[PDB]
Formats: sequence, C-alpha cells, structure tokens
Amino acid sequence: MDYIIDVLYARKLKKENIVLWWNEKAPLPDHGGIQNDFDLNTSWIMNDSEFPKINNSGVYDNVVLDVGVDNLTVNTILTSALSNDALNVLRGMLKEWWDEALKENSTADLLVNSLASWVQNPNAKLFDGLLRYHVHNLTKKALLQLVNEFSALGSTIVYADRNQILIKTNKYSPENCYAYSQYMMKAVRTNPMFSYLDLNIKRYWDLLIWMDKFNFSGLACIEIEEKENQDYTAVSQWQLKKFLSPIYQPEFEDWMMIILDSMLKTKQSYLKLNSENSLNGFSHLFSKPLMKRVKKLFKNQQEFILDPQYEADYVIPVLPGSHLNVKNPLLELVKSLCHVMLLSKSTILEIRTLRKELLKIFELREFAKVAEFKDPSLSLVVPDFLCEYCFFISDIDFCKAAPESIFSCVRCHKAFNQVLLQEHLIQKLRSDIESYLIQDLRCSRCHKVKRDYMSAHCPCAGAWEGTLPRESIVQKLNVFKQVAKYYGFDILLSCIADLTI
Amino acid sequence: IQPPLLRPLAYRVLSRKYGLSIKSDGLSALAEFVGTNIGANWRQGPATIKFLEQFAAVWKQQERGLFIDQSGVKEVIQEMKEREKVEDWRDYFKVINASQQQRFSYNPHKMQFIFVPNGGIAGFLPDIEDKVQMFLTRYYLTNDRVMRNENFQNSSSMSITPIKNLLGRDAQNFLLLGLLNKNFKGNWSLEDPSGSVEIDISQTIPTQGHYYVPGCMVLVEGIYYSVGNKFHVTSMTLPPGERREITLETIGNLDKDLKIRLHLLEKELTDHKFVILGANLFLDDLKIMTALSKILQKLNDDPPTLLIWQGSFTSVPVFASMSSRNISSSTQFKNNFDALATLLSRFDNLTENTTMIFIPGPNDLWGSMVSLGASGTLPQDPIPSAFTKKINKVCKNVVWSSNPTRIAYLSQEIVIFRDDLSGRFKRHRLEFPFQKVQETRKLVKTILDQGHLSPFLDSLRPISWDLDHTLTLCPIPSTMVLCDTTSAQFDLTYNGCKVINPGSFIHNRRARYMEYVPSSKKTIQEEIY
Amino acid sequence: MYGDLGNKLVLEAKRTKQLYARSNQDVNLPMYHEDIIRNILKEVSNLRKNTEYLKEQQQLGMLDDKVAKCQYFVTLLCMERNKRCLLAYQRLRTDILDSMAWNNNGLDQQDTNNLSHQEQEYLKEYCDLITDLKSGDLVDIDLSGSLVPPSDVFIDVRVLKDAGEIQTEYGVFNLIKDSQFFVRQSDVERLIQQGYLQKI
Amino acid sequence: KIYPKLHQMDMDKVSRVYADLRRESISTGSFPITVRHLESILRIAESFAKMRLSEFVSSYDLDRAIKVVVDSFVDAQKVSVRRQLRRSFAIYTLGH
Amino acid sequence: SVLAAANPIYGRYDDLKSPGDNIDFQTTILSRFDMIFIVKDDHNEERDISIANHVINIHTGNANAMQNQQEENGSEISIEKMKRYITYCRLKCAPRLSPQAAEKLSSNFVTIRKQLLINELESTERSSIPITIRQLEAIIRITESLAKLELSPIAQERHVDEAIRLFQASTMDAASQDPTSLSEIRRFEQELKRRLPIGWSTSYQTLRREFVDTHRFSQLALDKALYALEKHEYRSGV
Ligand SMILES: [Zn+2]
Ligand SMILES: [Zn+2]
Repeated sequence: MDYIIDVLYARKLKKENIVLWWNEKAPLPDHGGIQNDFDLNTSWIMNDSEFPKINNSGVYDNVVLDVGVDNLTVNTILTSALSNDALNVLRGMLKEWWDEALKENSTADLLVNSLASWVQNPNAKLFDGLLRYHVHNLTKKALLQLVNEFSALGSTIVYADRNQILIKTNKYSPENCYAYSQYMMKAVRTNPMFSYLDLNIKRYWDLLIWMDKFNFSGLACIEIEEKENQDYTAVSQWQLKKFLSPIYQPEFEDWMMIILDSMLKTKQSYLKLNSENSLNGFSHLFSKPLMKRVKKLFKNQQEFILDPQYEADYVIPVLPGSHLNVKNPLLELVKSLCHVMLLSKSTILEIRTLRKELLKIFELREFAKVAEFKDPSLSLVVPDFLCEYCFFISDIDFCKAAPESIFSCVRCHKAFNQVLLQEHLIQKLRSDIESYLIQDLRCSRCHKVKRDYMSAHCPCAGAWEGTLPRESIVQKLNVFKQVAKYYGFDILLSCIADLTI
Repeated sequence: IQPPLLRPLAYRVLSRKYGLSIKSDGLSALAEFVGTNIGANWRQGPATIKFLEQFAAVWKQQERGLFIDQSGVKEVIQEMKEREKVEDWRDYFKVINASQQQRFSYNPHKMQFIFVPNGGIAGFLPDIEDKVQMFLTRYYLTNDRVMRNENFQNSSSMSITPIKNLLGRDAQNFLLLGLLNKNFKGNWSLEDPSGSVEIDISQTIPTQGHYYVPGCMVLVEGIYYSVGNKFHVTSMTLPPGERREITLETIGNLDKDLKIRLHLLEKELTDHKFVILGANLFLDDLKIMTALSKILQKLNDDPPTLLIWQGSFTSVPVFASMSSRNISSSTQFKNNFDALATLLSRFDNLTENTTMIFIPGPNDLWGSMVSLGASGTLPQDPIPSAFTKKINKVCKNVVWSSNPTRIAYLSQEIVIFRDDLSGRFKRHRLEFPFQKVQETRKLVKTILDQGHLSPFLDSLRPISWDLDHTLTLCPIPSTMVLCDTTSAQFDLTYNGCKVINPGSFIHNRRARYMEYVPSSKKTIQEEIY
Repeated sequence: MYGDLGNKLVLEAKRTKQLYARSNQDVNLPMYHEDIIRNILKEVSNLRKNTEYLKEQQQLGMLDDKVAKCQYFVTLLCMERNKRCLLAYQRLRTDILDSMAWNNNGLDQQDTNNLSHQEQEYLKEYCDLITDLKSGDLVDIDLSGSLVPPSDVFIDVRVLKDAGEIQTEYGVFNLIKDSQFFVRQSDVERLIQQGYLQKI
Repeated sequence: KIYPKLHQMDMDKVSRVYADLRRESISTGSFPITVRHLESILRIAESFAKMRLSEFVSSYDLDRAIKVVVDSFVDAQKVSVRRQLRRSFAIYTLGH
Repeated sequence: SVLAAANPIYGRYDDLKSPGDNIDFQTTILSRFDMIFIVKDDHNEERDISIANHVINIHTGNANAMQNQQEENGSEISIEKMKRYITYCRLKCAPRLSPQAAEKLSSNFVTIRKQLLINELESTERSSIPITIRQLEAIIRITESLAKLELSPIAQERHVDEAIRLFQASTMDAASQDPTSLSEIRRFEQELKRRLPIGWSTSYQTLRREFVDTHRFSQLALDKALYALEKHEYRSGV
C-alpha cells in the first residue's frame, strides 16, 4: 500500500505551498528538472545504509537480551519531532498517523508500519534517497542516544543489533535484581521523551558466552526469573561449530556443555562466597579434564589420521565463512576452544596456561601466529533488508545465517523470495564496484584527499595511497560464487558470468 | 620408417642449412612422415626444405627434433600444402564492445604508445594508474592534437605556456591548454599536469562554433595577474580537432593499398542499409509493439546490413524490489527481451544475413540498478547474458554490446553511442559576461574538436578508467553514431567526418528509423504511423 | 649550431661504436636515438622553410644575390652538413646491423625495440639476401663459415647443458650434462653456435 | 670455549614482545623503546646461554632472558602504569 | 660530502616541537649545508614486528647467511666493486649532468620556486627566522641536487629530482609548519572542530554561508584551517 502512501503524501503536499515531487514514469524522486544528476553525494545517500553493530565478546555474570526494540525507524522519526520543510511535513503526517495508529482501524496501523518501507522502497514513488539516508542517520543517532542512556546505568552494552539490544549488568546480584532490573529499565525508558520503543525486557541470560549472533551460550531466558531454577537449555547456533568436521563437532559441543556446566557451578560457588572470580575458579576447575582429554584426543588422532574411513569424516566441510588452512582439524578444535574461552578477561592468564599445556601436548612455540586463531567470518550482508509481510527492517547476512534463516525472517513466518535476495546481493556487490570506480585518493605522508584531477603524485612528498582496492573485492566475488554453488541463485550466476567478462 | 637412412639426409637439410639441432625423436617423426610418403623419398628433400623454411619463419626456435611441436609443424606444413593444391565483406564490419578495442596511451617518444585493454574478472577493474592516466591521457591527446594544429596554423602558431611558468610573471600574456573545472575556492580552474589556474570568466569571449562545459580542454589567451592569481583570459577557444586522415598521416601507417582496395570494394558495394530505430525503444507498450512489428515488416523487404537497438528497452526503470508483487521486475525485463525474438524470426528475409546490435540504456538493468532513471558509468553495462537467452537462439543475428560500441568498417569507421549529451551540454552551457540546427552544429564541432566522446568530469558521470581510451575520440571515425533523445534528429559532416544523430524512436507521434548507405554517404529517415 | 645537434648525435654514435669495438664480442644494439633524429628532422624542415623564405625573400626585396644567394648557399652548407652527419650515423647503424646478422642469423639485441621499423625490415631482408648467397651456388661452403683456421677436426667436448640427444650426420649423440665427447669438428662447432657445448 | 648460537629461536615471540613495547613509551613514566633495546634483549639471551654454558642457545633460557629484560623495563616505569603494564605483560611473564 | 649526525634535541627528533627547540644547530648552518633530513618515530607495530624479524634474521647466523646471499646475488653485488663502479661512474658524472634536464627543468625549477612561495604562504608571521632562509637553501639545493643525482646512473635527472625535492619540502614542512611545529596547527584544528559537530551546520553548506561563501576566509584563513584539519580528518586497503 505504499502507492496509497504516495497519494496521501501528494495530497498533504498539495495543501502546502510546496508541490509534490511524485513522478510515475521514474520511481526515482523528481526534484527540479534533472532528476538524474549523478555525483558523489548521489551514491553516498543510497549506499552505506546499514545499521552499525556494536559487539563486545565476553562472558558475564548477569546478561539480558532485553526488550529487542522493533520498527525503530518510525519510532525515531516520531521522536525527532520530540530538507527541513519536507522533514516537517513528513513529521506532521507521521504524528497524524500515530494518532490514527492508536485506538482506530487496523488499516491505519498497517499504513504506519508500511510508511517506513515506503521511505526506503525505490519501487514506491515519492521515494527520496536523501530521505532514506537521513532516516538511516536518525536511527543512528537514536541508537547512540540509547547507548548513552544505557551508559548511565551500571551496566555495559556487550552487543548492539538495533533489532535486539544486549546489555549485561555489572553487579553479581541474585534473582531479586531481575525484578529490580525490570524496575530500573522502566525508570530508564520513562526518562527520555519517547514512547514508541519496545517494552517487556526479555531473554535474560544468567550466563552468556558471546562470540557473535550465531555463537553464544545464553541460559534461562525470560521467565519468572528465578536465576537458573527453570534453566532453559543453552541456545547455541554455533555457525563455527557447524563449520567444524562432522565428527569433531559433537566433541566440541560436548566439551562446551562441560565448560558451561563448570562455569555455572563455580558461579553458584562464587555467589555463595559473596552471600570474574567465578570464571577464574572455573578455569582451574576444568584445566585438568581439558588437558587430559586434549592429549587423549591427540593420541587418538595419531592413529586416527591416514584412515580413509576417518578422513572422509575428518575433512572440514567447505563453508562460505572461513578460508583458514586445515592445520590438523583437531588443532582447529582446540584453537576454537581457546577463542571461545578468551572472552573472559580475568581467565586469559589461565587460558595462556592451558595454551602452554596444549603446545606441550602437540609441539608448537609457546606464542605463535600459527597458534593464533584468526577465524574468518566472510559475512555477506544486504543492508536493512525488509520482509514485505512483516515490514521488519534488519540486515540479512547470507553467509553467516542458516540456510533457512536467510529464507525466512525471524519476525514473521513469511519467507523471502530468492529473486529479491539475489537482486539485493548483486545490488550491494556492484554498488561497491562503482564505488571502487568513484573513489578519492589519499596521500602517503600528508594524507590529504585528491582535490586535484591532475595530480600525478601528491603536492606532498608522499604519494596517494588509497583506501580499498580490487583484490579483496575479487575474493568477495569468489565468496559470491561459493554461495552460488550453495544456493542456485540464477540471477547471481548471471551477474557472476557478466563480471568475469 | 628407416630413421638412420634419413639421418644424414635430415642433417644436410636442417643442420647444414641453418645450424639447427634435431633430436632422435624428431628424426623418427620425419621417418614416419617418409613412411606416409608412399613413394620413395626423393622429392622429400625439397619437401623437407620447405618444412625447414616454414619452421624458421614461424617457430624461430632451436631443437626442432621434438616430434611433439614438430608434429604440429608437420600439421601446419600439410595444411599449407593442401592450400597449395587448391590454388571479403563479412570478415570486416565486425561488432566490438567497449573493452574489445585495443588500448592506446600517449607517449612523447612514440606518439601513441601501444596499450592493452582489460575479459578478465580481475582485469576489468581499473587501477590507481588507470585513475591518474585517464585524466593524463585526455590531456596528452589534447596536447598533441593542439600542437599539430598550431604547427598547421603558423613552423607553428602561438605556443601554450606551462601553468607553472605562468605565475612567474604577472602582467604578461600567455597561451594555455588545460582542463576546465570548478575550483574548491569557487572559481573556474584550468588544470594541466603541471598544475591548475583559476580562470577569470569575465572579459572572456567563447568561440561560437563550440560548446563549453566544465571538464573540457581549451586553448586560451590572456593575462594572469599573479597578484590576482586568476588568469584574465581574453579569448577562449576550444582546442581545434584533427581530421582522421590527417591524424593517421601525422602518426604514420598503423592498423594504403589495403585501405584503397577496401574503399573500391565498398564503392562497388551497394544498398548496404544501416538502420537505427531511434532512442528509447519500449518493449512494454502494445502500440509501440505494433509499430515496431510494422517496422520489421518494412525491413523484411530489404534486410539492412546494420541494425541498431537503442537504450532503455523497457518503458520504466527495472531494478530490485523488496516489495515484490509476486513477480520480479527483472523477470518482466527478461520476458520483454525474450519477446519479439519470434517476430524477428517470423519474417523470413528479416534476421537472415542480418545483424541486430543492442545498446544499453538507463532504464535497462545494470544501468538502472546503478541509477533507476539516470545512467550510471559512462561505458554502460550491457544486459546480463541470462537476459540474452532464447533470443540469441531464435535470432542468430542479435548482438549484445555495451553503449560505446564500435564497428571496424573496411573502408570507414563507425562509432555507436547512446546518451542525452545534448541535455548535459544545455544544462552545463557556460555564460560569459566578457537555432536548433546551429546548436547541433556547435555540438558536433565541440565533440569532434575536443577529441573526446563525452568530455565531462568523471565525478559528473563515472568513466571506466582502464576503458578511457575508447571514450577519447582517438580514431575520429569517418561516421559516428550518437543517439540523443533530447537533441533534434540530424546528420552532419564535420572535418571530413560525418556525424549522425538517430534521435528518438518516435519524434512526436510517428515511428521513424534511419537508413544509411555507406557508399552513398547519405542518411534517409522514414516515417511509420 | 644546427649541425651542433647533429654534432651531439654523431658524438653519441661514436660513443656507441667505441663501446661495441672495444669488446670483440657482440654488443646489443643500443636504443635508436630517434629523439635527436626527429629534432634534426624539424630543424631541416624549418631549414627548408628558411630556404623557401630566401626564395620568397628575393621575389620581394632580398634580390641582392651576392647577399641573398650567398645566404641561401650558406643554408645549403648547413643542411648538407646535417645530412652528411645523419648519413654517417645511419651507415654506422647499418654496419652494426650487418655485423649482428652475420654473427647471429648467419652464425645461427634479439629485441627490435632499440631498432626502428625501416631498419628492422632492412636487416631482415639483408639476412634473406645472406641466405640467398648461401642458397644456390656456394652452398658447399658456409657463407658465414668460421674465420678461424681449423686446428683439429676431432676434439673432445664436455656438454655444457643437458639437452637430450641431438642427431648428427651419422653418429647418435646425447647431450648428457657434462659428458666428454670426442668427434669431428663440424658438429661441435654448430653446437657451440647454440652454446650447448663448451671447454672446446 | 663456550659460544652459544641462536640456531633455534622464537621470531614471533620477540615480535609480540616488541609490539607490546610499543604504545607504552606514550606513558609519562615510560622511556622510549627502540631497536637497540631489542638488540639488548638478544644479547641478554646470548649472555644467559653463555651462563647456561651450552654451546647452543636454549629457547627457554632465551625466554628467561626475555623475562629479565621485560621485568627491568616494567621496573623502569612509573608505578601507576607499572601495574597495568605488569598485568599486560603477565601473558608473557608466566612463560618466563 | 659531510654526513651529519645530530639527534636534534632531548635525543628524539621532537617533530612536535618548535624547530628552534628541535634544531640546536643554527638555521644558518642548516642553509649553508643545504641539506635537511628527519628520522621520526615509525610506530607501525606491524612494521615493528617485521623490523624485529629482519634484525633477528641478520642477527642469527643461520638466517644471516641466507639474507647475505640473497642480497649478494642480486643487490649487494660485491660492495667493493660497487665502490669501484662508483669511482668509475663519478668519472662518468663529470662529462655531462644536464642534457635531458634543460627542457623539463626550465619549468620545474621555477615550479619548485613557486612551491617555496607557497610554503612561505603557509608560514605567515615569517614563522620566525628558521623558515625564512630555507627557500634560499632550497633553490641552491635543487641546483646542487640535480648534480648530486648525476642524472641517476644515466640520464634520469629531473623526473626523480622532482620527487626528491618533494621529499625535502615535506621534510622541512614537518619542522616548518609552525615555529611547537605540528602541535600549533593541531591546536588550530581542535579549536576549529570545537564548533563543527555542535554548530557550524554541516556538508559544506556552512562554508557556503559564513563570510559570504567564506571567500575572504577562503584564500588564507580557510586554507590554514583545512591544512590543519586534513591530517586528523578504493585503492589500498581491501
Ligand atoms: Zn517477514
Ligand atoms: Zn601529500
């Protein structure tokens, strides 16, 4: 119904002295006469329209996945009211719709929900690239203000998705804090002049081992909040654990349950003592079983290797995320274990002790780059992807998310069609290609920008370095090809075939 | 067959003649060749001599006795012999994409240093050197054509003065050649490899024969006023162009008897029809579909030797749709391309001994994804090969090429490009404080004399850095096809070269395609509906 | 002053010929100095332009041949000097070309970049002519035959580089790396021409 | 008679060591760290190996040399940063 | 040809300090010796790692040998006969050192002179005594440095002398940007940015607004502004 949004906005503008920019022939906004002028700003507004994500990988005593605010675009544009003329007209229309969005027909609510999509939909006319970019920037400042507001509270934002916001509380306080957490987040949301953000804090994690969206060990989600009494089983996608060899995957998962149980037990021990030191005790607790099972597994691998039946299972499945060397996949297992352990800052010394023990188990230098993990993510993401049925706005990560996760969005059961997925992926890819074609050079010593079309080396002593060349764009093209083998993607296949030529 | 007997024979034939080394294995090769000679090996001597001469001419390598590469040498020899016992128009007129044309770079030592374009996934992406050298190459071609033209004017006329040498003296007058652009101070700046100077647009008379837009080279005369630091140019003249024949004779023979033979053949050639439908053909409209069907019926009577399909094949821009209407816009774009292939093949004389050339447009995808209504980079991206399917098999003569398409004509040269450059000129025509036919003549003079197809700043329109050689008017074709929907349709000849403007497919209410006879050197336009 | 440009050119040419001559071995032909060549080309064109001005000069008022014709004759002297300098340089170039042709194409700067086109086909056709001399009559002797008197036909030679077997007139011979081989002089000479043999 | 030789060595261990050395001289209590300091560490390793009396340097003896040098550096720092720096280098200290 | 050895002040170069404090030597001596050069703090912990690798490699005999032979076969080519060649080729210096220079130098010499004028433009208030004589030592420097570069091993004088003069220009600019040196322009860009986010509009519109399209501010004051801003504010990374 974004065309209805177009006709209503046209009616609203016709009321004012300014006149609509609607143009059926070209869905691009029709401002002035050109409607087609191209410059650096023209590509600037359409591109980089992705929600920035803040991630702090760690393990914490009391973590809450929190409310998980939705439809932040309309909330932000309403809160902005607390070019400028079009902004004021749109703010008045949005306030009118919000008044209609409350205690009225469901059509008003649907129109309010789809207004955000219309603001970003190129197919819908009266769509301005400046409008989309400015709404994106407003959402950026909204996330910044939310972060600042959370900063005042004695809690740290360990993750930020702009769809779900993740904060852990510094204090080791028990169950009563969860009710106190609800009271404090009520107090937090009451303070600013907003009312459109999602309430009902949810999915608190009594323990969380935060790596990324897909690797975590959150426990005891939203409930009567008894602090692990009704312990929800640790939800753990493990997009890296899937990467692993199918035989080493159960071992890694079993040991991460063992690790989780050990840290939990040390957590009750520390809580009883008080009536991350708990993690520090946990480290010494699981050190002996870890080291004993490591060599055991290494000793087994000594004969396990060179077995045609075993090597068929031992081969690491080829996944779009990683390009690391094989490096004895069992060694990959212990390196991944180190990485997931390295989150706890206090235990990092004990983690170093365990690494020294392991390099005694298998010969290797105490500190080594080869011993370093350097896990590749290779996340291919379309900025601010939307599901027309659900109207939710969220970046969709094709490589990292599960095969059905790309297909079906989390909010509503409706599944994304493949054609739009390929269209958006190719959109980002080539848009980056022209960006590569329209960059501005940067010097070596002075580091100025290429204000000169006839430069031939900087007027500074240094030459023009540059920012982002072709080679890793080509490897990204190779990742696109790998996805194309993974997912049919005939439009993507055609795009790849064209790009090769 | 009997190597040792051939051993001294082959030694005499090869080693004594050329000092060439033959292995036992290649000598065995010659042995089975003698075996293939059913007759006794007497005239194999001359045969082996011709073998040696061909090997020396082609391979130019030691160790001929390979029997592997030597086997290929034997195959080439028998092909040549078969050609010995047995003792064009389609070879020329080839359609080349933007990247197909060989790259050329200016060099003071060698007037045009040979370069190479790029069909590689890594190769097609331009480089930092490509960034600097596209600008530098425009300037160098401008400088060399200007110095040749100034030699022509007077041993030469007034000479340009290095921007750096300008400011050294305040009140002195100088000749300049540089690229005009807006200075970040706010003034109009003329920029060359030596530097850049802000230009006082006052007291400046333009040359009425040429357009003038930012991002163009220019020959100017005036005072600099080093205290004022802005060049008080008096007279402003676009850099004079050079005729294709004059450019060739200045740069020497490059790829006379062959050219004159091809010219005679083309003059012998008759009724070769070059048909251009016109700008912005739309496959969506049914009335336009019927008009195009009637046009194809007309072309069925005489299949044109050239057919041009213009940009914006679809009526409205095609692009990604997250709010899909259960069917992607790209799917309609594909179906529109698939359609009319049967219509082309339905008419039997049509699409037989014919060629259809397609030009991308802003409404076309890969040119609408970059910018829905607008066009993207200056060398426009052709449609995906997937959208080319079943129309390439139904119609064998359809050619999918980028917007800067060229034809390597045997007696002439034809450059095909579609854009609304007239609108860009009009919105960028400069005012100097100091008619359609006339303005088209001025546009033609501007395009030819400036020596670039689209002399515009890369910021205004993205230009392929490694492909900038094509965007420069290095060849100066005798005939150049430039389709401007905005501009009035016309055909004009300038500096010994003809410029043809197909214009819109339908001017006001009637379909209209051109027809051109290269031998007759005249363009005719018909009307339908 | 006009020949001074030619003077620098001929000094450069004498430097090149000294460089080649001092080394008995082959010297790769240096880059063709077409910069100076073209400079002299413009000078001679403008020299011709000034000669035309002398003709028109007279047609107008420089009718004092004693003076005007003297000036024209002087111009003639300058242009002849330039021409003779260019002839000397080009002849020296061609002598180098013939030397290299005999030493490489006849005895068997491979790159032509140092060489201009005209002289490229010149040297190619000169090699063809050499072959023609080899062709037909005098085929019995090698037109580019070794100018050293033959010492001994049978000599032992160690293989410089391993290149497998190479067929001789009658005897099989494998070029096994560093293998002594005591045979007639023709084969060893021709392989020295390719350099696959050594140490005599 | 004894001349221990660095035939075996830990390149990247020393690399990370000098890396940590960096962005610490920014401290007001921290003196600049230079290449000659690294050469000093190397010669301290040589002195340790000579002290071990083996004709071949030992990797772990070289590790104790690293430990001694880094401890000297830490002592050179201001006590305020000294604690933060000692925690930072604790990832190196345990290996000795 | 004297090669100096002076650690300017307090040991370190102290580029972020006034050149008079930095250069204990009198600037007249600097001009008369005609050369200027800087060693600064590299930082670049990755490059520091690589330097450590190189130093240990040359330090450990087993690695030392392979770098030694690698340098010898291609580059280090018997340093003694490098000295022999240097003697022979300084005998080859003397014959001629500006055949190819003349035409290009006729422009580039006055070019570099103009960039020196640019430098005094950034160094208004004279930036004290040290910066004034640098232009004269530089104009003599070009003349002596073309001969220094010899035309390279052969006939490559101007094309590289341009880069070398650029290197020297920025060398002095690291000390001639201010009389605290870079610290003063850093303070300038800070007292600039103290309004840019909170006020001073955004996106060049404010620059089109204040001082009537900043025209009076543009020629000198705004240029000084951007020269300070640029350091703190698709070809190399990806
Ligand atoms: Zn949905
Ligand atoms: Zn610079």
